[PDB]
Amino acid sequence: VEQLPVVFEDVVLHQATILPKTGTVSLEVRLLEASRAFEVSENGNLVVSGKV
Amino acid sequence: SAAIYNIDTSSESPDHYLVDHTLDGRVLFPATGYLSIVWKTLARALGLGVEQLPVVFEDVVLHQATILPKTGTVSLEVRLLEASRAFEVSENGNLVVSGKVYQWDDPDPRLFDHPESPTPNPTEPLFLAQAEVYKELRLRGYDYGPHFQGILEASLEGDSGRLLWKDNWVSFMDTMLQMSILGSAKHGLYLPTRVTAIHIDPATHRQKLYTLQDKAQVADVVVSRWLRVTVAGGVHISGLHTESAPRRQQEQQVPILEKFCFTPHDSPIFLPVDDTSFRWVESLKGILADEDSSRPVWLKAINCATSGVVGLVNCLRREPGGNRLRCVLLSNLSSTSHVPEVDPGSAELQKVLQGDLVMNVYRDGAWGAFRHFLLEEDKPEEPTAHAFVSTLTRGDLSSIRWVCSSLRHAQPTCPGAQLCTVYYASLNFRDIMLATGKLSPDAIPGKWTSQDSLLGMEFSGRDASGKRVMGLVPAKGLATSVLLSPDFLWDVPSNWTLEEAASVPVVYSTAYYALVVRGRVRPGETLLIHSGSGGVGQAAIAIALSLGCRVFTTVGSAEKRAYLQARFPQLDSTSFANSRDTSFEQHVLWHTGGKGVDLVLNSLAEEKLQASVRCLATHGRFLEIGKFDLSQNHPLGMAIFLKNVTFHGVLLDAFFNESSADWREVWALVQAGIRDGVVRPLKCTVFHGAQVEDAFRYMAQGKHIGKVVVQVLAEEPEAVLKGAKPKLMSAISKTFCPAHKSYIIAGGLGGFGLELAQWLIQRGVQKLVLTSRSGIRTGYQAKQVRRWRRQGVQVQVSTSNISSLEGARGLIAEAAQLGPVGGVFNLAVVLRDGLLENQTPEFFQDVCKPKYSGTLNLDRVTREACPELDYFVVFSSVSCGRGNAGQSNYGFANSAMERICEKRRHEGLPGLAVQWGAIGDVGILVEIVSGTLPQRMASCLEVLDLFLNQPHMVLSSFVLA
Amino acid sequence: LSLGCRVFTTVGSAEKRAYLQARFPQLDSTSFANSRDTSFEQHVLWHTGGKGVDLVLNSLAEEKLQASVRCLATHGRFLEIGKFDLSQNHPLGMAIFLKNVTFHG
Ligand SMILES: NC(=O)C1=CN([C@@H]2O[C@H](COP(=O)(O)OP(=O)(O)OC[C@H]3O[C@@H](n4cnc5c(N)ncnc54)[C@H](OP(=O)(O)O)[C@@H]3O)[C@@H](O)[C@H]2O)C=CC1
Ligand SMILES: NC(=O)C1=CN([C@@H]2O[C@H](COP(=O)(O)OP(=O)(O)OC[C@H]3O[C@@H](n4cnc5c(N)ncnc54)[C@H](OP(=O)(O)O)[C@@H]3O)[C@@H](O)[C@H]2O)C=CC1
Ligand SMILES: NC(=O)C1=CN([C@@H]2O[C@H](COP(=O)(O)OP(=O)(O)OC[C@H]3O[C@@H](n4cnc5c(N)ncnc54)[C@H](OP(=O)(O)O)[C@@H]3O)[C@@H](O)[C@H]2O)C=CC1
Repeated sequence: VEQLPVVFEDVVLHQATILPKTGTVSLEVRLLEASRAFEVSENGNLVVSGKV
Repeated sequence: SAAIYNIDTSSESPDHYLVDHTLDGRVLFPATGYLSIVWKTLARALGLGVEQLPVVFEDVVLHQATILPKTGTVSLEVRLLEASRAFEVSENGNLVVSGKVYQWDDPDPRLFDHPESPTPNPTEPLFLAQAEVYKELRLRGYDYGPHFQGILEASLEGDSGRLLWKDNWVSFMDTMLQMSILGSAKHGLYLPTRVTAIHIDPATHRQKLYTLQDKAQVADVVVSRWLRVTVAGGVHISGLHTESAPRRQQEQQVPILEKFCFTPHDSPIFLPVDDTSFRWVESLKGILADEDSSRPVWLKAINCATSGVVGLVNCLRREPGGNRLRCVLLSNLSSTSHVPEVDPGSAELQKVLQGDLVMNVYRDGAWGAFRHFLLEEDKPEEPTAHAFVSTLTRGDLSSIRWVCSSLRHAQPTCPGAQLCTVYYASLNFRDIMLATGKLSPDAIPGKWTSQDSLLGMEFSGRDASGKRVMGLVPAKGLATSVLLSPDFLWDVPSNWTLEEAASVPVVYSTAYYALVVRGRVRPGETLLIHSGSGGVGQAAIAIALSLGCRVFTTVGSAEKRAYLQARFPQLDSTSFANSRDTSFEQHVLWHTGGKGVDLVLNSLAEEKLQASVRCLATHGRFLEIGKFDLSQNHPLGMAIFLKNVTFHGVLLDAFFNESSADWREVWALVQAGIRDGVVRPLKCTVFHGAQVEDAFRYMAQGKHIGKVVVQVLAEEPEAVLKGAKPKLMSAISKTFCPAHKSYIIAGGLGGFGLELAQWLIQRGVQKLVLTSRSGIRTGYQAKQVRRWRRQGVQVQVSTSNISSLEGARGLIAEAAQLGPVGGVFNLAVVLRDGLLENQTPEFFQDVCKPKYSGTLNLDRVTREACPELDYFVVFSSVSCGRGNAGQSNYGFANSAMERICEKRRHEGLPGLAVQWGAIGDVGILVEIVSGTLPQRMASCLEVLDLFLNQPHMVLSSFVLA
Repeated sequence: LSLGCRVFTTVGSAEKRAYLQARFPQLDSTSFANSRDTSFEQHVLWHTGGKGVDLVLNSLAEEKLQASVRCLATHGRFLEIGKFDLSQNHPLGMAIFLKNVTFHG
């Protein structure tokens, strides 16, 4: 991470993830490198979209 | 995650059918192939089968075409973002297809209900068969194989038909796209690039399928261009967008073009072929019966000089026994009546026999033969006053030449149209893109022919009355003369020069339309102009400063900054930003107090566009005059419209389609700006008309400031010249036909007949008389004829047989009823093949009725009552030139036709015999031959255009292997 | 109707259709489509001969907004009256502007 300068573009936050007091929230990050895009989902629900 | 698909086109591979999806000599992966591959990936993700997964694609974008090599495999990676419902097909890390794919949760069968046609089909009995449909598609450039030949029947309009279902979704939806593009007026290789929506419901697709008597499952397809949908079975393709992919110049069709010209140098059996009843053929068979005494066979024709036994001998040599029989012609082809007329009963025959030549022809005292020579590669250049600049090969500035215009062969005179001599023509950005190939000619609005050159959008010169004018034209502005409506002309003021005025129309009309008509710019409004040093940029600067508007201009260099400072002293140092970077946005937002700019005249692309969107203030107006982001359907965040922002797509070209009062408003604005001094001509870099190529590349390099102008004609010192005629210049000859003349094509309802008729229509023919024995039978013929009639062409389908003299007279009279006969084309043919052994004189008579007797009658009637005839063309075969097995009669008829044409040309009347080889995509050989591939029809038409402007009597075109 | 214009009104009920017809007799049966689905698009594209409408007064959102955009003719004016798609920064395909279309927020 510290060796990789990065650019995010058109980042959209579709919903807010509430971190529970106990337990764990699973976040799925999927990269479309050719599209230069990314997606962050909680339980198959779109949370964050944009390009990276 | 990433589902890999190794597309292999080998015979054993399950995807071998993709070899049959060929688009201009290349095997392309279909867009519907991507649809099916994404469908498979989504079914795998959901753990379903494709047949059980109703799916919806949305905003499908094809970013590149995948090349499937003959040897090897191509890996396509499909990645799904299920949360965002998106997909991504990539090849070797390069994005290929993008869009949204998702399971159709509630499949509605009513979606796959065929929309009602806008009008009922009258020609229900006459439809386009499968062979006709795919011959037309192959003409357009789609070399589809049997696997993708799924259209069995289609209507003439192309709005309905039936698609054959081979349990293959790729082929089915590809034929759906083929049906969609079948009724497309645009010509060329159109490939899909975007689809708005694609709903596939296999559940109702199975129900929609029905089986014919052939026991093959078919589905009714309806293409509604009004609703922009295509519905077939359980597939609904809405919002399909196709762009014209340029055809690769690496075409193997490099035809061999030749000239057929006269070149001076046991017991004999004499065969006289001068008989018109062909009763000697059986006697010739008797000559083939013997072996030893048949060696000196002398086949002599002494009565008719147009006997044409040359092709007979050439073909008979190929047949068995011809070489042993040594069949050699002794043809007395005397071109002029005052000829020696050598007697064959004298010592001349003895000398000919002693020579034992393969052929002997007597031409006005010369004992020679007929030989093929290589045709000169130099294009025929002629002195004309009407020529235009055209790129001979697309994308190559080196192949930029002046070619004869349609105005010299056809002079139009009608109200509302003016022919203006052009002294100066300004190169524009669109012209550079067209010449460099970055812009498709079909992208320009208007009815443009395939051979039409659209270079030039602006001109200055003198109208018919001699008044000094400057004009805005949709295309063809780079011509020595233009034909434009007077509504697109402005008088050049006395203080201006023609060179100075050549830069005003396009640039200032664009700026005025963007700012005043569209942007509605008010005085004192802060305003951003992209590429201010450019033409449209400079005009926008002038207009904005005329209103006292604060102007921020983006420029690409310090020299352009200095030029803009000197040209417009009202611009301070804070009015200039960089156009090659995004930093201009910050600059603007720093110098406007963060509010923004009221207007943004933007010609920049990609993020530089988006930054220009960010520069907008509240109630801002974004005038997009660029095209890259517009053509690519790039996304635009609509939150900018929360600033009360207006977004105008400013296209001036839309003024050439209607030319209503909306254009008159812009014309009045430009005239007022000229009168008020607001409109000031830009700096012009002038290149002489003799060298337009260097101007094109110089402006392509982009260092030019202002405008680049080609000086077609130097401006003589005067106000209104009475003459104002263009000067004569040497230009490449191009065949064009007057609109007031009628043209006859014998057998014009045939394949080559229809194609040549279409080519003539593209060359300015407005009166056509296609004669055929059987009339209109096939759906393709009816479609072509009705399309030409709707185009405004007077096409007459006659049944007059040129074989009979009375029939030819009636045909010529019917043509003269439309207008004076300017050209007669003899393509009528009947074929009676077979070796000389199984040949009968009746077959010779039938084969010579359209070609031999038909050309006799055409020549006679044209000589009698066609004084103004320009073209007398007949289509012979290379079987005449060299010889074909089992086609002796065909060669004889072709040689007779060639003799007729040679005699006609020697006398002085027009005469042309074209020795065509195997003809591709159309004809008799399609419904490797003799070592020659079938020449594709586009190449055939190009070669015909070359031949029609040649002084040689007979020429041949054929492609070797 | 004061300007003598052809009008295509999208309503989501039959009672709304009847009320509009009674209120504006100049509207005909072909003047009404459905505002609860994309279908109105086709209706417009059928009754304009595939040309489209000159002006769109759009208060709908999402796929209905996209369908309304697809209803624009050449030199068409799209007047966004709604705010959901504006507030959400939904992407708008920048190819309708190739039809000399002006988008009004
Ligand atoms: N919508 C419409 O109807 C019309 C649109 N146009 C478009 O408007 C745009 C501007 O018009 P126009 O001023 O005549 O184009 P010009 O050639 O006159 O200049 C446009 C600017 O493009 C910049 N540029 C950057 N790189 C290049 C390059 N390699 N070659 C040429 N130019 C380059 C240059 O400015 P810089 O380097 O300073 O950035 C150039 O000044 C054109 O792209 C043109 O296609 C034109 C007429 C009508
Ligand atoms: N296609 C090829 O491969 C080659 C073609 N050519 C030349 O191309 C020309 C066109 O032939 P092709 O491409 O095969 O097109 P077609 O053979 O398909 O059409 C032939 C046309 O000839 C018409 N025809 C024949 N005789 C007469 C007549 N006496 N009066 C009116 N019409 C007649 C026929 O009319 P009907 O409809 O009544 O039958 C038929 O429509 C021919 O001159 C041929 O020599 C030369 C070499 C190769
Ligand atoms: N941007 C601006 O300047 C202004 C915008 N507006 C916008 O105009 C749009 C409509 O406003 P307006 O016409 O006055 O509202 P109305 O209450 O008069 O009706 C709005 C229409 O929207 C439909 N509709 C859909 N859902 C509902 C719902 N839950 N409740 C009521 N109606 C619904 C109805 O038509 P149908 O049911 O048949 O689909 C209804 O007729 C709004 O989005 C509003 O934001 C209003 C004023 C200013």
